[PDB]
Amino acid sequence: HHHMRVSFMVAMDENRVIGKDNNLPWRLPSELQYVKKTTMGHPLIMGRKNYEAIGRPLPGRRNIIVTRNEGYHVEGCEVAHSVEEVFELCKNEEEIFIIGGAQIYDLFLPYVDKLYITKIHHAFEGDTFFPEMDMTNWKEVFVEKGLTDEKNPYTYYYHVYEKQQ
Ligand SMILES: NC(=O)C1=CN([C@@H]2O[C@H](COP(=O)(O)OP(=O)(O)OC[C@H]3O[C@@H](n4cnc5c(N)ncnc54)[C@H](OP(=O)(O)O)[C@@H]3O)[C@@H](O)[C@H]2O)C=CC1
Ligand SMILES: COc1cc(Cc2cnc(N)nc2N)cc(OC)c1OC
Repeated sequence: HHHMRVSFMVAMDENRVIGKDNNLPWRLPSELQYVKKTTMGHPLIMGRKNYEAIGRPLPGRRNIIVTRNEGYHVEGCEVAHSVEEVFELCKNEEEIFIIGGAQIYDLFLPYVDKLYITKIHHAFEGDTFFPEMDMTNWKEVFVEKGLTDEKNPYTYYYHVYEKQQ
């Protein structure tokens, strides 16, 4: 029904870990820069827990926080309380990025068209995971080696998938 492209933006390890104790288990500033470059201009949709672990809105974008809390407000961020209310807020957007966490990924899982998954070649201790997906009708269209250096001490790859339907 909706008219915007729904895209997932995720970074996960070898066992699909995405978080430990409300934190990225890894420090990869270059990966975060890729996320900034890829999502520039477009709304960011994130769960309340994902937002609070991030701490502040991030400029040049509509930041949309998903919560059941009817009285939740954050300076310079928009609040939505359901998938449909996000779809409302984003009705004239060309593309929106679902940036986590796990519960918010589950929430939009039936709607995802495009998949930006950074795969990190390491097995981290973690408590939150990227959900399993039926990859039937999905095609990998892009893969590139991420920057490994002193500041970014792991091997990782940018993968993109498009749903064929
Ligand atoms: N590497 C990666 O790709 C990323 C990692 N992460 C990590 O994952 C963790 C966050 O994921 P997780 O803990 O699952 O939390 P979420 O980010 O999914 O936030 C959960 C919150 O979303 C709100 N919510 C959930 N379902 C609904 C619903 N159906 N309707 C309305 N609101 C809803 C609730 O907010 P409320 O309680 O206020 O009502 C809930 O507490 C963090 O540790 C973070 O570091 C997150 C994103 C990306
Ligand atoms: C917008 O940048 C951030 C993004 C994330 C989550 C995240 C990080 N990387 C990828 N590829 N996808 C995601 N959903 C987490 C962050 O910190 C906890 C960020 O800022 C510091």
